[PDB]
Amino acid sequence: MIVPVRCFSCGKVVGDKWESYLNLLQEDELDEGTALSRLGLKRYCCRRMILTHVDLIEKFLRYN
Amino acid sequence: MSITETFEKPQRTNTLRMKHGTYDKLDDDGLIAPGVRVSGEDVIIGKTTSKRDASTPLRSTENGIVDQVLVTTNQDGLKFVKVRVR
Amino acid sequence: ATLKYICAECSSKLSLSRTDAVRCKDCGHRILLKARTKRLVQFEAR
Amino acid sequence: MNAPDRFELFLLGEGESKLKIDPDTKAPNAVVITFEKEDHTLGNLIRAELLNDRKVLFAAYKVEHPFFARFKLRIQTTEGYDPKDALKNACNSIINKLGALKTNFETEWNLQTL
Amino acid sequence: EEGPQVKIREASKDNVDFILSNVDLAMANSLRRVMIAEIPTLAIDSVEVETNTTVLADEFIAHRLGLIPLQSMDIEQLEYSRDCFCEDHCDKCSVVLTLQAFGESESTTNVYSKDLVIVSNLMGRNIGHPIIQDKEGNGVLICKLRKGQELKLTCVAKKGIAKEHAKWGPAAAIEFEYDPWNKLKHTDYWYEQDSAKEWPQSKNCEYEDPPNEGDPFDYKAQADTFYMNVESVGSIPVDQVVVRGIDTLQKKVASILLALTQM
Ligand SMILES: [Zn+2]
Ligand SMILES: [Zn+2]
Ligand SMILES: [Zn+2]
Repeated sequence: MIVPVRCFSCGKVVGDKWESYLNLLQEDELDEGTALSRLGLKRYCCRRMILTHVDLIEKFLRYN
Repeated sequence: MSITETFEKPQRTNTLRMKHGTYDKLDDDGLIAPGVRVSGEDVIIGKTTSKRDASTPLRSTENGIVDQVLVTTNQDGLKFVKVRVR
Repeated sequence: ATLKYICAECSSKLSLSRTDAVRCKDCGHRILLKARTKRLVQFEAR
Repeated sequence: MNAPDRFELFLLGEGESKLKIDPDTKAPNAVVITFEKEDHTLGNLIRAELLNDRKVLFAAYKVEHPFFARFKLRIQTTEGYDPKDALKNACNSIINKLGALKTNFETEWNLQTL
Repeated sequence: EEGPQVKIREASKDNVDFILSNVDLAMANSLRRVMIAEIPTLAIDSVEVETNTTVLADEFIAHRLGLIPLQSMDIEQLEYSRDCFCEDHCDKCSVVLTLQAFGESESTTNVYSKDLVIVSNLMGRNIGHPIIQDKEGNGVLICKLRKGQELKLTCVAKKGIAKEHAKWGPAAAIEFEYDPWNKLKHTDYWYEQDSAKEWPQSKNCEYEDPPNEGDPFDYKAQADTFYMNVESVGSIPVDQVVVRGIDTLQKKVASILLALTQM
């Protein structure tokens, strides 16, 4: 619904990386993988975390 | 013919058709209120016919947390209640 | 000073019951929401 | 539910001990110790040291079911050498070599930048 | 200083790569397991919700709170709540934190873990503080509000071990390898045409002499050297994942001596 706080598998915090990831795509124009590696998410477990999140709360917030 | 039902916390008034569970969680309208934990075979909706009991409990294998209680009328005018638990 | 009910739609603490109707005060909408206990609810964060 | 609290993996029930020591009937100078609220961490470690001891004839451990944190270690020793002594001798090595290592480490870590 | 030898190769606030040298596999794996499972740490473990008009549910939120890593350098000087003589919690067994948020702006208001206020007396033990590692110092995103929406909570943190729930774990991944060439034949390599063409060389091979094709297998060799790398989430600095790791074992073993004595 939100970025999960950690990688389910290794525990690395990853919930402090969502705004940055999305800034790193739209503002500085990197491809999704270069971006993830810049935030230091280098095992495929953590990468899967950000790369496959879906921010559904951004839809939930349109209701009144 | 006014042989009516009424949402209301019932108690033990000369017919007493009540349930193996607690009514201790309902409010004076006969309805838990969001936030409360529920459980066991807890009553969730209080109802009556003096006292022919028409009152709903939580499914036996379930437990959760009341999340919304919603009250309205039908086309035909009946008060409905809907309780969702989480 | 209190809460009891809420209006599903126009968002506004109603509070009423029996011979009262089941509608509203400043939208006329027939749907009402029960409103959160004040008994405080605790979670284990697990 | 039916789920035993997680605290049960590290913390003793009412009336349980850390060790129960029982004589083994199968062979001489043999014992079986059951360690509660422990698992492989300790069990593979004690065990492996007991084997660096040449008065150690046998040693082995197992967790019989994964749902309970308890292991069972079986030590056999040479005649005149109590098995419980072989387990002080072995717990004592361990604690020594780790001693050692937290020092070699604490050290290597000031020799350090970033 | 004879015994198990150390050899850091990299270090950073966040990781420490090293080589243990002169130890058994068992002790090396055991210290791995301890670092993952049994170093004490501090974590939200009770949450009371005064208000939440948020688009998330409470336990969803609560769960997320227990996962925000919270400073834990001084955690020996917090007693376990179950060991303390208080009724419930207090300042000897607990930090209490607060969270209030209201979507004041039109645009969407985020709630981060810096918005966490400690409300209890620390006795100047460095614990409790939300850890923050991003450039903007926001730490973790907990929630999001819309204009009109509110969230008010309290939390109690408590000392805990990852055995009990992983939120209390200080370590993240722990790299761990040995015998990069395969000289010990501890593993047998699957392949289609050639085992060496088809498997990638570990980084740890440079460090260690390739074997020579003649060399008839060495039956006596043992696994004596381990390429580790511990990574910390931040509630405890790193070097300290290791040292309290080594220290936690050493105490487990001693509780065994102590309990022989009591027989
Ligand atoms: Zn991961
Ligand atoms: Zn209205
Ligand atoms: Zn206390």
